[PDB]
Amino acid sequence: QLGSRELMMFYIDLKQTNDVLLTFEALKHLASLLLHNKFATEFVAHGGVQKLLEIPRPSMAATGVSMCLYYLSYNQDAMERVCMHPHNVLSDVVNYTLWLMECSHASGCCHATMFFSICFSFRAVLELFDRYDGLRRLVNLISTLEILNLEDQGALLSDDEIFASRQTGKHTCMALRKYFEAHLAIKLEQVKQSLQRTEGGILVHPQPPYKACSYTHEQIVEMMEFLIEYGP
Amino acid sequence: MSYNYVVTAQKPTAVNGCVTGHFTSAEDLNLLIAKNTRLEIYVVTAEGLRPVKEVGMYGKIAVMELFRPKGESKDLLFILTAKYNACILEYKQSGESIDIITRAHGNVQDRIGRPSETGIIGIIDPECRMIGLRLYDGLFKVIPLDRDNKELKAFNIRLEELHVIDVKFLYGCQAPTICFVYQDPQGRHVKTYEVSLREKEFNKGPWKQENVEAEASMVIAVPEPFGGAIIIGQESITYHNGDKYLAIAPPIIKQSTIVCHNRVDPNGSRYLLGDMEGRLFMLLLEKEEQMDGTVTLKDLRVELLGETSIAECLTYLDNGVVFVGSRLGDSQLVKLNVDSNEQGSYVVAMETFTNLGPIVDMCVVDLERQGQGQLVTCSGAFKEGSLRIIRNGIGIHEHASIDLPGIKGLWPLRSDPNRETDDTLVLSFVGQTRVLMLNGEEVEETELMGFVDDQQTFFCGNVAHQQLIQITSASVRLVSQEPKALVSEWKEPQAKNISVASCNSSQVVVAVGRALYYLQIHPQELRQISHTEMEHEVACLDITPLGDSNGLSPLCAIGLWTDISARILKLPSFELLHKEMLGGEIIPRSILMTTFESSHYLLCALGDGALFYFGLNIETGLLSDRKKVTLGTQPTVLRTFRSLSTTNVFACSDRPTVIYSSNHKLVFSNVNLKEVNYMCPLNSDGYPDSLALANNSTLTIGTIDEIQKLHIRTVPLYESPRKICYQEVSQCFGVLSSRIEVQDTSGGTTALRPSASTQALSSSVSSSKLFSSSTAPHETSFGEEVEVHNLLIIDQHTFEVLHAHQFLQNEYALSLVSCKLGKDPNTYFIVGTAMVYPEEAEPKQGRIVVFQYSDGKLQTVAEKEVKGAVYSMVEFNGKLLASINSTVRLYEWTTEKELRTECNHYNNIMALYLKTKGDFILVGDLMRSVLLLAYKPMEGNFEEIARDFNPNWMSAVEILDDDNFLGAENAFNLFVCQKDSAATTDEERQHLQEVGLFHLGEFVNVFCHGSLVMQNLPTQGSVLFGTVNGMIGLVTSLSESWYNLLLDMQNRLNKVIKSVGKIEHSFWRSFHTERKTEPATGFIDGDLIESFLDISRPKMQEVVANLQYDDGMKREATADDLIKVVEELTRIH
Repeated sequence: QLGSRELMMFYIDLKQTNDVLLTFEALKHLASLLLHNKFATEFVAHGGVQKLLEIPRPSMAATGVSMCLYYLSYNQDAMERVCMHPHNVLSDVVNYTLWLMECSHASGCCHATMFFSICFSFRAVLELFDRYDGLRRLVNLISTLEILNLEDQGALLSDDEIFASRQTGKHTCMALRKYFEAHLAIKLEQVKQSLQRTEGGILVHPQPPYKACSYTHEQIVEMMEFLIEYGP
Repeated sequence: MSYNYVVTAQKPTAVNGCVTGHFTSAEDLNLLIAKNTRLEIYVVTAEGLRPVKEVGMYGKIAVMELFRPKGESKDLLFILTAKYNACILEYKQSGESIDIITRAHGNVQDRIGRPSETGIIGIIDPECRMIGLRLYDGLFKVIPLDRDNKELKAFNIRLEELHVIDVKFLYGCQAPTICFVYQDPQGRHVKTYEVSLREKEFNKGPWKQENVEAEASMVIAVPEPFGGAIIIGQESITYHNGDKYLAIAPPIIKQSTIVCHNRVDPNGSRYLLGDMEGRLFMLLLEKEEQMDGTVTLKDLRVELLGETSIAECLTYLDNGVVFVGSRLGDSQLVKLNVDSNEQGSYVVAMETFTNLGPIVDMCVVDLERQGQGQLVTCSGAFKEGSLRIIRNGIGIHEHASIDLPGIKGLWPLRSDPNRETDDTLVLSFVGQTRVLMLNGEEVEETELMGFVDDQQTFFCGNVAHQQLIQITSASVRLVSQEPKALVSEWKEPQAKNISVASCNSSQVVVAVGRALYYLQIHPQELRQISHTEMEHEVACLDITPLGDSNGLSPLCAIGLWTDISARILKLPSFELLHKEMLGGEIIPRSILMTTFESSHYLLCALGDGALFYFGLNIETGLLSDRKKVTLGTQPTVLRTFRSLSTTNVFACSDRPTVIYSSNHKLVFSNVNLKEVNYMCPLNSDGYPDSLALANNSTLTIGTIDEIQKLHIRTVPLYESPRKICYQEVSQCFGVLSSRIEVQDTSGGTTALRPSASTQALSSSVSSSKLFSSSTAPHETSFGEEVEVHNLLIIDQHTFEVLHAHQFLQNEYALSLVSCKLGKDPNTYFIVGTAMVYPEEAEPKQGRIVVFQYSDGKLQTVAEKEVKGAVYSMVEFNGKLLASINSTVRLYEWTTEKELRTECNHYNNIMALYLKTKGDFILVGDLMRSVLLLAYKPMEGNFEEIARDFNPNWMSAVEILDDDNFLGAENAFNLFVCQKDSAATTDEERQHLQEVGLFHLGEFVNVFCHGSLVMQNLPTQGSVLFGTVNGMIGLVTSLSESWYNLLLDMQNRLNKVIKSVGKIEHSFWRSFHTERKTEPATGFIDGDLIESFLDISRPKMQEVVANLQYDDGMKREATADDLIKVVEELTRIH
């Protein structure tokens, strides 16, 4: 009623000489409102994401941007609206989120890894992922880890570089899970249509952004591993 | 509190059990059809059926059977209700007094016990010594039939065997014995016993039968010559008599389960057998006279006899006439031949009986923009699926349109003596006169006679001596074979103008001032016989053809100006039979003299809308009391005529009714005409023996069909209809349906009969296979009756199936709404579907597909795959509300022809129902109750306002008035919940309160709004409901003063009318689940109060005690005003 959408539109930096500190203490307010889809839809509808994708990259306020992008994709399908735009919008999203996972602020990996765990459903996300370095950036995160470096595991022993580092390896295994749970259904489409060819299939494919990761490891992600044994 | 009012619109039609015998008299076969609560008593005649007395009882008649105990020439009847209230009846007749007398009664229920799985079974012993009952799953109640039971005594002899399938008494073997079909834990068999009444204990049984067929379903005991038992199973027929045995498994009885049977011949020589597909069989028995006295069985034959409706009754009457009673639709009476037809069937179709069947959906809809609505009910089942259209009144719709407003009368003119051929008419204005011809629906004007082409006429009949009567200015004359000169112009010796004349086929009655003339019609001679004078000037005259088809009427009609005249004369001689003068400025359009098949009545059409009830004996001159009936504000006309036959009677009034019959009762029923002034007996070339109707409007040559309140029209579809919606912009219905198909080996499937699904004008098929990744449709072995559903779109007026749309394989359709969503100006169809599979729990697949019907072509616009079955849909404020496996999911139609989920709700067991009004949402759960759910649009989500906690298994819900919520239950009950008011805390406002309980002993499927009567712009609102026995009733909201008015009348009426069975009405209507027996409150059972109209005044005076009457003010109750209250209720229905 009182325009809290429009006021929180104002308080993020728009070619402005503010502090970093107020904006970062405002983005946390912005993220808590973004849990409601009714707020979150009209935030995308007035184009708040392109506003949010203007932050300079070395920034303490980048952590709040890393929070908001994860809360944007969390429950609401506002990201369904993020697909069709002036073309470089997701090309700003993928170029942003792959950096702030890579530069590895101490909780910057705690959200950008959880971001792709949900956003791998959208096939346009995955297409841009391989267009950049992708697993060369992602597997290198595991091969950096010091709990895994047996030659260096007996050097640092404090609980800050262990409780977070045994959490950093946790989320990246779920990111690799939700990666290959998606490509299992991508290449199954390129087998059930390339090998069958109307023998038990319908050739209708206008390439929509559709959530088709099959979402069930108990039944059907298990089942896709069996049906691929009629493969090439 | 909430106060409501429940009546019965349509009496329940689906039948349950049919018994023949000799219930009425000693030597007269009859039929006793019980349907839900009614007990119809027909009689078997040479032409068909003939009703005797219909009796409504307080309970569902579950088990009935006739029996003749030793000592009575006539027989007796035992009836056990659903609330275990047993009774023994006896017909007793004395002149016109026809009464049913209960001989013994008494409730027979145990305190503890699981009821049943095979339902209630009751068997009468053949020697008429005891009455057995299977009631409580581990007992065998025995009622010792004797005169000792002034109330019924009972035993409970323990069945050691638990799960008993069927049970009969075997025939004459010197001791009353019992057969079973018992399901062992390992196998199943047939054991016997022997009841000792003097010792309350089973003695030793004579048969063993250690292993019978694994789906044995019934026992058919064969009678006294060659006694034994036949055990019909799923795939085979056996026989046992202790030692011998036969067995057949004929290839005819393979595809359907035998469910009914009867004994055709009295020595058990033949047996009919029906099934669940429509087939009648005949189990012949070959009687083998083996020795000098030995009668034994030799052979077992099964002969196919043809297809009927799906039977649940089966009674052979006489002369090869079999009655087929159908729960599932169209109970019919059939005839068995001797030779065969072209199809080998012996079953001859005879007159049927309309059944509204299991109503599964309704919609109240108007198709003539009137104040009266029509009701389209999805009736029937598997092959008896049919839409049925229900209207009040009388449907004169095949009518010719003639532009003659305000005409006074049209009278025939003929020249063909022995036929009705070439009948010309008379146009008679006031000041003008012409001659009319009839080209069927069209008319022509000419000049034919030359007598009355100058001056007006009033009455010109058809003389039985092949002549006619002309009344022109002051004289009458006979008519030759269309002359131009007079036969005999008998002038008047007064030289005065005729005020009102009249004529007949043998007599002329002319009133000139007060002088009243008489003419004796001789052949070409008008002889003067008699004459009389009235004390005032005569208002009008009426002549009715009372008897002998000659026109002779021994009574007369006298009406005087500015004075109500009840003067009765002997019209040929004018002898005074009765002299009564009421008084007042109201003038009667004098008298209609028509006998309603039992007594001659006088029907006075009073002026400015009034009606009196007068009853006259034609030979003495005694009149009964009067009664005021409201008609309107204008003078009315009461006539009778011949539509096609049976001497119909019509009321020409501002509220035009047909007086003659209403299910053989003097109750008015309207017509589909706004205002009727006169009628005219024409001879239309496109309407045989019809009549035209003169008004302040057009002239309608119409006839009248079979006169009843609820005229029902059948549109058969030969597949089970699921739901019904309606398009207002487009002129088309929408029917979801269900077709049974078996699976072919080479091809996909095949149907079993050419239903109205395939036979359409265009068809289509579901595409875009979005359930292709699932390997759940495994290959089946045989074609074991899968179901295929489609969307029937049916024409508005012709009711031809315009288009059908087959869905995916194994895809049911469970919900149908047709509304508008968003600002898109189209009006769509929305079909909520689900993907079913057997050998499976609740389904988690399905989709919601939005259809449109632009220009005779159904189009699939959008689709939305949703994980879960879509049970019920409603439109909600421009948004589509859904109900998807205990989740209430609100949608929003985007511009890009898709849907976006707005919110969800999860506190549901299985959200099966949705009803909305404004911004509130009513949800009917599977086990719990009524649930009230808010919608806050500023919050963007839902909100739990309140919830009832008491676990009632829902059947149907409906919001009444945004405070009170009505629900139905599997325990055949109704209740109203109420959003609470004294919200002193948050706990006392999240708890709905049950305000009112009632046992409507019938399973409610549907609720809908909308009345069936005319909107004349009492009670408030109107809710009709649809059930599984064809019982439509009306539920409406009262005012708090009239609640205490009527509820005090019920407790007075519960001491006057002795109900058949001696059942307390408080005991039957009590809310009865498996665990609660709270007495009924809140509702008014209107069908008991409507029975106050039938009670005589020496007993109605005892109804009117020292009671109250509210016409803020206070008055003692009186007779004539309490009966006015009921008629204000009876006009609702």
